[PDB]
Amino acid sequence: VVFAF
Amino acid sequence: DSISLSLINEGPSYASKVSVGSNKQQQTVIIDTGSSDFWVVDSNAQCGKGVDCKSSGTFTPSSSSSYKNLGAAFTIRYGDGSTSQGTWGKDTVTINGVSITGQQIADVTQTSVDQGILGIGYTSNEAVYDTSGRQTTPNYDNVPVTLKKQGKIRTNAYSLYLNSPSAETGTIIFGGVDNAKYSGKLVAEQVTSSQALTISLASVNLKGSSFSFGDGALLDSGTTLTYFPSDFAAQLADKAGARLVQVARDQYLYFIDCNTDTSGTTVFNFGNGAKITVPNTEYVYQNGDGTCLWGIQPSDDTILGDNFLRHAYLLYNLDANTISIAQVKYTTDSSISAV
Ligand code: NA
Repeated sequence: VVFAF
Repeated sequence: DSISLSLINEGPSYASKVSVGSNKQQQTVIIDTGSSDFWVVDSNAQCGKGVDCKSSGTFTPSSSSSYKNLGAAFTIRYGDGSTSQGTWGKDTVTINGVSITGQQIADVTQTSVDQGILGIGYTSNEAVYDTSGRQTTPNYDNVPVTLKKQGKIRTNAYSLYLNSPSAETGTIIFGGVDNAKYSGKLVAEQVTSSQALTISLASVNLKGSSFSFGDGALLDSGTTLTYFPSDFAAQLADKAGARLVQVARDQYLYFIDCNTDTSGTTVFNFGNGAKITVPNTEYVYQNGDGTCLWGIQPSDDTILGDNFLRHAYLLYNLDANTISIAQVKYTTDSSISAV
């Protein structure tokens, strides 16, 4: 998973 | 005044039990330094296709006397593509027996994430924009800011101890630092973005070579693996033997053989002589199906995720705009001081 851009 | 909170190692993510509402509805939510909003899974949410989003606690606004429905739609999209939508609200939030009142949160009624997320990054990274790009609600005090404003902690800061790769649990400490859990001295590194908790990564040593970097790296508790720009990741992959595989029209992943030798370490060199050593065990990730991902992946955004962060003790200080780092020492010993 990869959490905010 | 420090607040220790147990981190549950879920595999790809670390989560904590917190409570929301007047009736202390228990939520197990991802602790995420890479986002800034706290949202919970509504008990009547419609989960995304194939997603079991209601298995880690749900929130029922109608049974909380203190729940406030703000006017306003909530939407967020994460780096992995998952999304959540719902409405902005406020309620009481309780973190290891410490309650903050009127904390702005989102009540999520549709999501492709498995559980709620407690985003603890900078307020300037709050998802307050709709998919038109318009700001629809103001920036606001997120959880760490409110902890400080309500007198629970002195400084908007927190220390991260994910613990060892096999550990069931680690610890996050709001407003404190556990001086028993690292060797040497914590070295302060300047945060290089006003929105993201990034620090300058000078170089990476792998397999006896040094690879010059010299750009920012996001220290993200809510990312599983490590991400580097394509050309740099390819330089490292060349030593490791990881192979790029196209998995979608525009998505490529590094795979590696599951039985690949994991002896050796990878060393990450930051400002002021700070150095983190990661065992190469962290670079083989088991998928469901007898294939493995390499622990490094390509992205235009550089991210040191959990497979790095497990090997550092980090004191994030959002008031000072510093992250202080030292090589982790795995121990039950504890000597916490307030920050
Ligand atoms: Na992405």
